[PDB]
Amino acid sequence: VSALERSLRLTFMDELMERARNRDPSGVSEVIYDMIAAGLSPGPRSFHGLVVAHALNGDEQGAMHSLRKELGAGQRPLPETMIALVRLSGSKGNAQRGLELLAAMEKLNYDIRQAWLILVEELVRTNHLEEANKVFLKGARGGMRATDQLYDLMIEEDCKAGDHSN
Amino acid sequence: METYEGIIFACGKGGLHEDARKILQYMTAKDVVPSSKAYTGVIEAFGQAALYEEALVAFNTMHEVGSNPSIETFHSLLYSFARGGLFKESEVILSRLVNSGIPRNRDTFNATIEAYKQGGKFEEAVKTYVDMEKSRCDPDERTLEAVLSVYSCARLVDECREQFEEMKASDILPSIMCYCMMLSVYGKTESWDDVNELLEEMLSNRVSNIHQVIGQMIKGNYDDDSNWQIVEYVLDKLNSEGCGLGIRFYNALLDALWWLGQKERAARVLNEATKRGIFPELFRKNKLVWSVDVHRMSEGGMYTALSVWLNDLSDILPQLAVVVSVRGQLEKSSAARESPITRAAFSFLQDHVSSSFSFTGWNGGRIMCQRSQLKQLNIVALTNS
Amino acid sequence: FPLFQLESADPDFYKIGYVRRVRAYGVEFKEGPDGFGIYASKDIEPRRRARVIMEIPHELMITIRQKHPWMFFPDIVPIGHPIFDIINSTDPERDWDLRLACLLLFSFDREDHFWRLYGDFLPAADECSSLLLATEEDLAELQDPQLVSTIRQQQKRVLEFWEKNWHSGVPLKIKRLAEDAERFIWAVSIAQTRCISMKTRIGALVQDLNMMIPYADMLNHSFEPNCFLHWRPKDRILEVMSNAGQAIKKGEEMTINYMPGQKNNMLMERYGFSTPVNPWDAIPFSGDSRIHLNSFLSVFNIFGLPEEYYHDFVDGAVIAAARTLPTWSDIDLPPIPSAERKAVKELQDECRKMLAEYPTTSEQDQKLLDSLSEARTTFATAVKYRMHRKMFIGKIIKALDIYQERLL
Ligand SMILES: Nc1ncnc2c1ncn2[C@@H]1O[C@H](CSCC[C@H](N)C(=O)O)[C@@H](O)[C@H]1O
Repeated sequence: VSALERSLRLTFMDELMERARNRDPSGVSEVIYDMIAAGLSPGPRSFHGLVVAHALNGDEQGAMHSLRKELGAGQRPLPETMIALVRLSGSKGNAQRGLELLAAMEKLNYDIRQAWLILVEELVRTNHLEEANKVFLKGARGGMRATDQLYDLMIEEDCKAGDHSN
Repeated sequence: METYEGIIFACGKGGLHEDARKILQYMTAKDVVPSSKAYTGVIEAFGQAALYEEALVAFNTMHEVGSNPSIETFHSLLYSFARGGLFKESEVILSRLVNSGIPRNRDTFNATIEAYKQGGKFEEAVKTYVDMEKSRCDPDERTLEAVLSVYSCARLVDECREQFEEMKASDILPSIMCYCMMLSVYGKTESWDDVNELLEEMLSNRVSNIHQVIGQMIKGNYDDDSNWQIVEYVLDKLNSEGCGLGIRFYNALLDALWWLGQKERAARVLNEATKRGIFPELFRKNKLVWSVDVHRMSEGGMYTALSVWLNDLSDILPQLAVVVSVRGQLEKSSAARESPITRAAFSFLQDHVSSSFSFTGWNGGRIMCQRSQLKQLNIVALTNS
Repeated sequence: FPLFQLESADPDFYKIGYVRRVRAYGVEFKEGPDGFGIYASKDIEPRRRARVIMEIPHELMITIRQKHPWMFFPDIVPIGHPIFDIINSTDPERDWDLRLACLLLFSFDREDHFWRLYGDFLPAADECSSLLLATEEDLAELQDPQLVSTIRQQQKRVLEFWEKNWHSGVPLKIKRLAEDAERFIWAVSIAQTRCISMKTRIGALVQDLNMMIPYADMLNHSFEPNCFLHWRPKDRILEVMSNAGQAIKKGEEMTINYMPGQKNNMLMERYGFSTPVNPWDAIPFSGDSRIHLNSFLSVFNIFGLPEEYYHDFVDGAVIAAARTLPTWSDIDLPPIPSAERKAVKELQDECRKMLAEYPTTSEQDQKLLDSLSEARTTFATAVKYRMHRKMFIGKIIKALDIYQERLL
């Protein structure tokens, strides 16, 4: 890794992260193709920026397409990419998609406790108490421990909804 | 179902990757499981625009939804990989076919032929030809056209004219291809007598109109504003069989025009082809990268594109001006360093703009030029013989 | 064919325990220049549950109630003894070590007490690393006015207590407990450096106790320990248990967490030592320049909640840096590299300014330690403390550099 390659990667990564921060996944795709033309191999960081850009403007299909580009490109997705995907699935209420992403995280030797908590909290926030309860119970029966705040939130919401069983 | 497949097939034939992608997302958003034919259509649509990664992603998604690959999907995959010269992907797909047990038809053989031709592996191309004749099946016009192109590229005039006189004996109305790279190969060795003797028969062409128009315009008789309109209508008429045929037609025409001394005519033909839709990856202009892609072009098409790319550079700054000589798995290897595309581009740039366009220390198939070297930089003289 | 092909501790040390139902499994006691330690005499195979390492009976301990009133378990103090009057006058909150020191002296004076024999293996005044035995010269090398002031306050409190309770008119049974002040100072130092606090149930009574446990104070401290203490109430035995499923190699030291979530300064105040991989150390930054917490964690593979950072170069120093570096988080907002480079440059400048504030460096401190031949234990302890702070700052600098490197 020369200083010239480092500077080119720095400029391209900066501009790509910029385009990801202004909710422009198409611009991130232009930057990725610019890296391809320039000979710079797209690492997990640029692709993570692409995934975040797709997920910021509530686009689940594009985010999963970017993850498919991850797996096709041969790069290992970052934990932040999977966290963004599970958060997007929870915001949209896609509990099964979040579970699939958690399984993929587990296959990639990652700690899925934080993602599980984020998914449960998002499902509760979006008012999907049934799927939130199912995901929480799956995690708890799997040996995973939740925070005190999440326990209290689950108990209070379930009892407010009249769901004594959960 | 029928509407989706029809739209996707039309987009794939016309090289409309964006429309096929939009249709795919819209129809997936309605909880509709895609069929194998629609997936094949979008895959071949992506391959027209040299977007190999998108086509591979779609092919990977094909198995995820339960849609198993078909023969048409493999045919599209080999054709897309052969257009770009990605022969490594070609043999990988061939191994996939051999372990899948599906018989190999003429499409696999000729796709391999032009995959090795575009990659510069002439010896492997003729070896695969002799293997194609060894087993079974009859080559069509496409196979002999591909071998004529590979013979013309690898400075083989004698075998070229032998195949020419052998193929025209079948009363097959020889196409624009044969004439085009025959003029190219005759201009390689300054065979002006052969060029004129071919053009004498070429000009009349009582049977077809396309040959007559192109033969008139190559000599310069159709360069006027009113006389270029006939060429424009014939080009528009030819733009109906698909971008798969359009790219080959433009490649042959550009090679013939460049190698017959008609550099300005080749430049104008490339310019009118760009607005048509052929070669969509040719140019990229932005604050970061100013790129020219030539991995899907021939030697003649590369030189015309490089000539007009250098001229546009001098008009004006991007952080980098790059040349995509080789694109694919060959980049991460020294094999692409020796490739005819890479060496030809390097020699052209070296003898035109001196020692300014250097190689990449990280990629084995790109020609590089930093912004600092751009600061110190009409460069190529385009004239008609 | 068979034909063709740190020192061991005093055997009496374990023998006096062994004859009194102390059992050590798979570990042996070793002694070095630093002090005693417990090491695995063989390869401990990781089992399904925690494995029993040592068993210390309750009757061999010196325990006092952590809360008023003061009741000792086992009750060694006779009714009407003046030592109870001395103990009962202490401050309930801050004077816990004085009561344990009084109990230790009383036990040392008892003929049938076990600690009369076990007390011969305690570190002496010249071997204990507690700062209560440090002079003004040693305290001057801490390079921390706060720690020095705290140590002076502790020493003044201990000496005031001894002067108040060990005057001329005390009975002979009390005067012989501590004839002169430094003996009581050493007793307080031993109590501070080896006391273990736990919630133990005896019979039907559940309470918190301050315990001087033999053979369990032998374990050394670690913030990533392989052993933990579990109290067995049915037979009144304290168990030392290795972590479940954690393989331990032959010769690996047995370590327990003396106290979790405590920085190096409090460790130096209480146990008289510090560690360079303290994952709770704090460096006071200005907070104007901040980096991305998520990227910092992902680059170094630090997972879990902020209270349970762990690693899948990376050690407790990197975790401490992540816990102390100025960080910003915006859920899923990525960081643009350009601001990160400037932020880490400013942070590195701050760290280098802090290093320049120190009169010397860390490598020269290590050289001074290697050339040291006539210095007390507290002298080397203070030198090691300041050197460890210097290495923590240097590790912060290197971590910032490599994080900015791997950001692309
Ligand atoms: N990790 C560590 N590194 C250096 N000293 C340590 C240490 N953990 C504990 N100590 C020292 O050991 C004492 C606890 S009693 C532990 C055994 C003691 N070293 C002996 O030989 O008797 C404390 O005073 C502390 O100064």
